[PDB]
Amino acid sequence: APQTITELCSEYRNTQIYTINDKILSYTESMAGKREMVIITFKSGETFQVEVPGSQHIDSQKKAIERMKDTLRITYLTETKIDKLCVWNNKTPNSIAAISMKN
Amino acid sequence: APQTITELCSEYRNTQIYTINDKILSYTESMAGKREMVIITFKSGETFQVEVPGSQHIDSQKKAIERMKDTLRITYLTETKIDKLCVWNNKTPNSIAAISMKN
Amino acid sequence: APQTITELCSEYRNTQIYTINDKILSYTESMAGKREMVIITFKSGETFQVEVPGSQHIDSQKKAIERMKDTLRITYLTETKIDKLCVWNNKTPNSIAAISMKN
Amino acid sequence: APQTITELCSEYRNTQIYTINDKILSYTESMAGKREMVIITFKSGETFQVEVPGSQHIDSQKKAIERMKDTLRITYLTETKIDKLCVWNNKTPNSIAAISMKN
Amino acid sequence: APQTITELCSEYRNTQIYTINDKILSYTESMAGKREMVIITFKSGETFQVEVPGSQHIDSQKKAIERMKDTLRITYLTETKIDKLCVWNNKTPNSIAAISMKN
Ligand SMILES: Nc1ccc(O[C@H]2O[C@H](CO)[C@H](O)[C@H](O)[C@H]2O)cc1
Ligand SMILES: Nc1ccc(O[C@H]2O[C@H](CO)[C@H](O)[C@H](O)[C@H]2O)cc1
Ligand SMILES: Nc1ccc(O[C@H]2O[C@H](CO)[C@H](O)[C@H](O)[C@H]2O)cc1
Ligand SMILES: Nc1ccc(O[C@H]2O[C@H](CO)[C@H](O)[C@H](O)[C@H]2O)cc1
Ligand SMILES: Nc1ccc(O[C@H]2O[C@H](CO)[C@H](O)[C@H](O)[C@H]2O)cc1
Repeated sequence: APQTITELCSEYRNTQIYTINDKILSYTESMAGKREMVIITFKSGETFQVEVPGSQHIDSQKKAIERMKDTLRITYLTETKIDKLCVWNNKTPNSIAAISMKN
Repeated sequence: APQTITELCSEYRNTQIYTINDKILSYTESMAGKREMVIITFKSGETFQVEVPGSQHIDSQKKAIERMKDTLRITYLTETKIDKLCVWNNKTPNSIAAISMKN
Repeated sequence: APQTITELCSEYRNTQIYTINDKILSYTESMAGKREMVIITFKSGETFQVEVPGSQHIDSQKKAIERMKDTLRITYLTETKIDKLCVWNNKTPNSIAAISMKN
Repeated sequence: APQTITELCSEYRNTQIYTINDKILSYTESMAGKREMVIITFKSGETFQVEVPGSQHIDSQKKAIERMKDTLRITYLTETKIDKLCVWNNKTPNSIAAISMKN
Repeated sequence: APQTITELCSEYRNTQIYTINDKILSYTESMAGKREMVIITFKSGETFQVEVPGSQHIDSQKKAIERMKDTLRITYLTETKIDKLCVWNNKTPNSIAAISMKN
């Protein structure tokens, strides 16, 4: 299995690593129909989303998707610094695939 | 996908943005039958609810409804400031569709 | 939909409001068969429970019962002050229907 | 229903109350097959477990088992003082049936 | 049932104990398809993973795998020191079977 987020990210096309090194500036969560998602922004001006579960997600990703949103909420509330985000760049906002945090 | 809560809110009928910019004043949670819900209030005098799951909700919203309630509880307990709320105004109290929080 | 704990409590047959205005003194949790419940007490001596799921409960209450127990634990662990509790008074300990907290 | 952990514990066979009055010394969690459990210890030299789910458990206990493990973890991480433990003494280490915390 | 992580670790093949006595240096979480996992690192330079659920896991481990990931996130966020890890050494990075922490 991959040993670092970069290793993991390099396994998928249409992805790139954003080296955030910062806490989340804003957290947005929606339970509106067809828009059950989370959006986060940073002081850098970058915006990212955890996508609404859909056709392109495999079954195994369902729990992971819910975990990622849990992670973003607690990271926001605790002001925990995010190191890097591996994101798909074929979506707007860019779509979160993986996250890493360094202490 | 929407980039902000304002963009997200604009996609729906009967919704509107309430700029809160304040922490929750009161949190109420009910496990009484047909009233399995959460009610939040602000010192401005505005009251909002996360609705009891009903037939208007689609399947993808079920986990989202539970998430929103989780978020309100931790937001209240931590005295975290809420920036905006996108709410359905055809319900009383106004029904929460989405929330945004900024540091 | 109800806008306060008193309003939802008043919808009921055999309930009453308890003004607590205090943090929880003790928290008890059981995973023993047929006694899967939570019991909390206050310095006043008053004792309450979140009942074991049973035939008197409608299906939509199942998830809410688990949420209420989650709330009581984090409320206890954070020493958060409870405002009021709506309880069904035909059970001992008095059975929690709803909880409210303000700060 | 029972008013206290001691009253609840007495409703069962092969159980007894351990007065701990102390925070958890160590926490051990396993996801190894057939050993999916939690083990805790105290400065007193006592060791306890939340058993691996099995035939001895009834359906209503499944979520309760998961809840107890959640409680032990958060109790350990917050250095929360445990009052009493109701344990089954026909298992080694003794098996947790209920827990109480007082502040 | 085993009384310590050492006793537990010894019941499986291809495992070994890693004495850590340190907080997690980095935490990585992925929701990418086929890579739904968590990777943790320590200042020692060691790297461990919670494997993607697969054919090597039995039913009972599914909830345990998700719990382990929950434990790693909260342990990382709280800078809690990890005492030891029981890992399967037939995977790269070494795969977490159990974890222990002492206060
Ligand atoms: N095998 C494979 C092929 C495509 C792929 O990406 C697609 O799915 C992702 C969600 O899983 C993102 O939505 C991304 O934007 C989509 O383009 C991921 C894996
Ligand atoms: N397609 C579609 C489906 C539902 C809908 O709104 C209804 O459901 C909302 C929750 O989903 C709110 O309860 C709102 O008050 C209702 O009016 C609008 C459009
Ligand atoms: N119409 C109606 C519905 C429920 C009701 O309360 C019953 O259910 C409660 C939990 O839902 C408590 O268990 C209470 O002790 C029971 O008496 C009373 C009237
Ligand atoms: N009806 C009933 C049946 C068994 C019982 O105890 C058994 O199950 C417990 C788990 O629930 C503990 O594992 C205990 O060690 C076992 O002896 C209690 C009540
Ligand atoms: N009975 C039995 C047989 C094999 C076994 O190990 C395999 O599964 C583990 C997770 O369950 C790890 O993935 C390990 O690396 C695999 O080798 C565990 C138990």
